[PDB]
Amino acid sequence: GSPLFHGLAPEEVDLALSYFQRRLYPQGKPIFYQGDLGQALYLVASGKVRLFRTHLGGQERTLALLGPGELFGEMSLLDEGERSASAVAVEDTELLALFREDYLALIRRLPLVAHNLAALLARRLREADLELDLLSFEEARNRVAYALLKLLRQGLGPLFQIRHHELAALAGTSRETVSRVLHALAEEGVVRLGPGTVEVREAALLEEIAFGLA
Amino acid sequence: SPLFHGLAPEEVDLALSYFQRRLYPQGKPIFYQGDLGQALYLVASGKVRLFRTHLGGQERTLALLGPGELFGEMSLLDEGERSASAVAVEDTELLALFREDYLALIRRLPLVAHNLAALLARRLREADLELDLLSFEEARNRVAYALLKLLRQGLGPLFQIRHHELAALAGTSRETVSRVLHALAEEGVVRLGPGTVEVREAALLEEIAFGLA
Ligand SMILES: Nc1ncnc2c1ncn2[C@@H]1O[C@@H]2COP(=O)(O)O[C@H]2[C@H]1O
Ligand SMILES: Nc1ncnc2c1ncn2[C@@H]1O[C@@H]2COP(=O)(O)O[C@H]2[C@H]1O
Ligand SMILES: [Mg+2]
Repeated sequence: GSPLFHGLAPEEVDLALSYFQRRLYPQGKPIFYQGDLGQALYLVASGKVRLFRTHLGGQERTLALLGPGELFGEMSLLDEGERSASAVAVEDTELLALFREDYLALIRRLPLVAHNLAALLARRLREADLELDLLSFEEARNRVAYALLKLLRQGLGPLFQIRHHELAALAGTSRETVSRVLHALAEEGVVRLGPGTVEVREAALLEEIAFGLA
Repeated sequence: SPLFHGLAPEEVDLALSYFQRRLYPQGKPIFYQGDLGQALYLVASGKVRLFRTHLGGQERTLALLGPGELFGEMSLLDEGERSASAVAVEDTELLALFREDYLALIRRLPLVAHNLAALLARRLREADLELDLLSFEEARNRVAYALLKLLRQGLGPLFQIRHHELAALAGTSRETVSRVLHALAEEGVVRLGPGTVEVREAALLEEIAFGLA
């Protein structure tokens, strides 16, 4: 069941599908490219589609693998801007295409289709905010160790009155990952934790961990 | 207001009747990040600052919005949290559209829902452009970190090293490394030659390696 059709009665789904046109793309055929003039969105009826952007001397960053029921190409449909990504068939693929003029007449009968596009884009923007904030545990570990190292280097230590959040601000990670890292560092016997305190036990081992050789 | 793009003048009037006026004197919070929002807003008068909390308790400012501009559409659409905080920076008048009234409105003026999808489409374009940049930014930290490790393993400050060697060390591609190295060189952090990378500014390099500079 396509999210584009969420909320619609069975008859209304049938109604909506009647505005679409069938388009076929064999394995490995480009559907469209980033920067192309676009006048339609696509539902995947069968097969598999890959979306990707190109940058950095022609390198590709994959954004999505889409199977049956999934939607793409709605941005050029909506704003008449160029395609924001390339789309290639990775299997023999059947696409149901909805052109801009047919879309305009459809939402006049079923506004919930326009709203469903809005919601999908909202879902995607949320996934994008997450990708901004994301970092591997391993690198988080180095960065948190380095932050602790920085406190060691003020010449007092090795016991610190410090909240996980102040350490997170120091390291540039979230409070949650700082706690995750500190619990792993305590399990390794590198630090000892208490109510509002972090005590470094193994400073040399910590310094090793900060610089990623441990 | 672009939310009403394409509407006849009497349709704009009809659309505006679904909104509700809310007043916010200067410095008053309109909503916080994490709130379960039930409405989107238009600025009728005044000025709103949108800002997001980015790890540690700090706030990146997203925009300053004046008359005619729209915000708070996310929670309206998906019923999830506000992804930013909004505060009045002047005495402000807002037109608010609650979810049940939004649903009734687009049933009557479908172009409004279209105009909203179109706007989110513009923001997603901007976001992809930013995410292209994130790949490179993360690469720049990881490349710095790789060189930093060579420096701390005793080597340097001049390294005999090929780009592909660095790429293996940093978990990136050769092309990206070449680009990262060119930027660090313009930043004065390293100096390059045939098969060589020289660290000029070890402390700066260290900061870059941990995502601090
Ligand atoms: N960040 C993203 N995540 C998932 N899909 C996207 C993203 N950005 C663009 N797309 C899709 O890729 C399509 C490429 O062409 P369009 O811009 O017409 O519409 C685009 C969206 O359907
Ligand atoms: N990156 C961004 N750029 C511009 N505006 C944004 C950005 N992120 C969030 N917003 C706006 O800030 C609002 C805060 O509440 P919502 O998430 O409901 O809807 C959000 C958008 O209107
Ligand atoms: Mg009402």
